[PDB]
Amino acid sequence: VHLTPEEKSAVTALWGKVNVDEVGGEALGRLLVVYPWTQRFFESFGDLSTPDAVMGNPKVKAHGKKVLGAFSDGLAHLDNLKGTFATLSELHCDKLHVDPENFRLLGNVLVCVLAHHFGKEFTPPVQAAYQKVVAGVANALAHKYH
Amino acid sequence: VHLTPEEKSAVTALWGKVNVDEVGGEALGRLLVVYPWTQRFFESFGDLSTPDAVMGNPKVKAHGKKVLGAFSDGLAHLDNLKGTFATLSELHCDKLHVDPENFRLLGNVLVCVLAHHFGKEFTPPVQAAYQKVVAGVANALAHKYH
Amino acid sequence: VLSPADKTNVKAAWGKVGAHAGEYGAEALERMFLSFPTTKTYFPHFDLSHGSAQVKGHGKKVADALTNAVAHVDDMPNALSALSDLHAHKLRVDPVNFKLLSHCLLVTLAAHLPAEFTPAVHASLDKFLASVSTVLTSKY
Amino acid sequence: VLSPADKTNVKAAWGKVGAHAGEYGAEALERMFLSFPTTKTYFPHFDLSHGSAQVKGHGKKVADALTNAVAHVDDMPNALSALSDLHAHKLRVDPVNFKLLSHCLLVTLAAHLPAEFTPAVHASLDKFLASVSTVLTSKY
Ligand code: HEM
Ligand code: HEM
Ligand code: HEM
Ligand code: HEM
Repeated sequence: VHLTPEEKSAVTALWGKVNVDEVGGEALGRLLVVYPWTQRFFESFGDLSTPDAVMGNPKVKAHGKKVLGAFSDGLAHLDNLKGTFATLSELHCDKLHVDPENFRLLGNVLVCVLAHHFGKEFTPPVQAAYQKVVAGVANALAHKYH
Repeated sequence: VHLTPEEKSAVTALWGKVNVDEVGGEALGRLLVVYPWTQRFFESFGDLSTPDAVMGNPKVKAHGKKVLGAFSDGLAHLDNLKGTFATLSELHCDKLHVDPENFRLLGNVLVCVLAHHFGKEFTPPVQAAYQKVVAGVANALAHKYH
Repeated sequence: VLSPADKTNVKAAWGKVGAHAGEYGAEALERMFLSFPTTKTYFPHFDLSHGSAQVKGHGKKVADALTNAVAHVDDMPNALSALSDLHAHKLRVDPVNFKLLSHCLLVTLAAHLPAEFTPAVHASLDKFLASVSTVLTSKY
Repeated sequence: VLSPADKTNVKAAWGKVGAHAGEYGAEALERMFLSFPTTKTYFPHFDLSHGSAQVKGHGKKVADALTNAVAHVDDMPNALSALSDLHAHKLRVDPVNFKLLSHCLLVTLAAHLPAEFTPAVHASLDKFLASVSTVLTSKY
């Protein structure tokens, strides 16, 4: 997908401020809490009975770290998200059979986490840039369904 | 998208029996009737106040003919739906701003029309083949959003 | 909000389906598994091949739930409460999947009732299935 | 089905937003138009640039509808009936678009209420906005 230079700017600048050890876990947790059917794929994670259990669950934080890893990679290759996500697409589509609508949901959750963490700095134009990004990632991740 | 030879077979064989002057209009009408917000894009068509008005509307039938035309074209180029639909994608996305979810809906409506018209011949495996097809068309038509 | 005309349309289609309902339920399931293979993940202990006695038996259950919704169309939330709990709490069924099954149910009706599947009845059925789906996803 | 805890969460967020509600409503609209440009088609007679007095005025209307839903959360279908008719019959608003606006509303709250946007309240708000959206798309 194609971001303008002003959008690439808006995106990369904010992303440099992201705590890569935290935000992934924060987004994965909210996904599990806000869209509970997603918990279906994470039963091995243990206690997920309450929001506090989810967010303080050490497996959630550790696995979230990997998830953000991929988003970071995608940010690194905006003009080739398809190649970047080929392997993850095989995993999520052919192996796990996750419905691709949840790729969109996780992207939107991440956006809410960024908004929360950056507040006023997460302006409407900055969000718009990020929306192109998470949409591009969901589409690439869903390639094996297409 | 990739159909097996058995699926290509299932698809092309049925499609040869389709009345190309009728089915397009039948599917467009149902789209307008079942998902009335789509009428938003077709106000120039005139009377759409009732299902009977929609289905007997001569503009609906004529424009449906063109719509099926494209599906036929897509059936002709399964392994390159993206190139086939480039122009239509510019039109539907950049010009008209139709939400791509309605591309999926029209495909599903077409599937219901085929089922109706072919009955028992429209078997579960045949439908599955057609589902890959209409999904491939919706994805190609939505390329300009991606 | 189903209209009085929607109610009669759905009732009429239901009536015409008659005692095939269970068999049509099984067929809708099969069409779903084949067309949308992701849905199969929810039935890992089912054999889903053609002719499966499990899919047959389950299709009747599904059909039975739908007829119960038809027969209590003015209070679906109450009629389907136990089933909505099951689908959300215990099974954790992804909301997208209700659209997939609803489509397969329409296809099945369409492939069996040529006289009844008019554009109007098609609309009424889709609304009916969307309302059932709304109830069954109301409990997450 | 909103839980008692959801109700208090939403009420609490609402309370904290306070008299900014109208201004946050305008902001949610802007975020929507910029992030999801297809939605702009519905406001062809609006100037949608930053600072537009029209978007400001409309945001208050939107906020006002939401607070009315909050204040009558146990009977949203009745409270929002006139608005549901408008959105379905007259405007013909595509159901997908309610998800887009609901997301922008969450983002806006999140960008303004750091203490309140916990995972739990986030969940409660999303459910609240989905229920409002269900009502506003119930009249096609
Ligand atoms: C933008 C969307 C997504 C991204 C970028 C993403 C990224 C990742 C990454 C990086 C991994 C680790 C891969 C590895 O261990 O080598 C993973 C694993 C996993 N993901 Fe996701 N994911 C996404 C969406 C989802 C969603 C929505 C679900 C479920 C609702 C899901 C379910 C899983 C599961 C169950 C695993 C563990 C697989 C295993 O280790 O066997 N993913 N994902
Ligand atoms: C698989 C999905 C679709 C296909 C294959 C398709 C195909 C077509 C074709 C072949 C045309 C005529 C192009 C021409 O005149 O050169 C057309 C025009 C049009 N379509 Fe579609 N269409 C699809 C989905 C939709 C949907 C869902 C909507 C609205 C809800 C829509 C709205 C329109 C409108 C308003 C026009 C007239 C444009 C104009 O002449 O200015 N399309 N489409
Ligand atoms: C029109 C919507 C639906 C209806 C009316 C329906 C109906 C039913 C009924 C009557 C049962 C048995 C209930 C019982 O034994 O107490 C059931 C169970 C079940 N349903 Fe559904 N269902 C619907 C949608 C779905 C969807 C979309 C999925 C997944 C894609 C699904 C997956 C399941 C599963 C996994 C079971 C349990 C099967 C077992 O382990 O025996 N259902 N459903
Ligand atoms: C949370 C969901 C929504 C709420 C609470 C809401 C609220 C409102 C309210 C209060 C009005 C003014 C009503 C009146 O004057 O009687 C309005 C009008 C309108 N809404 Fe919405 N709305 C929602 C979703 C949407 C969406 C998703 C769209 C389109 C993408 C939309 C498009 C419009 C349009 C085009 C008008 C008329 C504006 C005008 O011509 O003045 N609304 N809405």
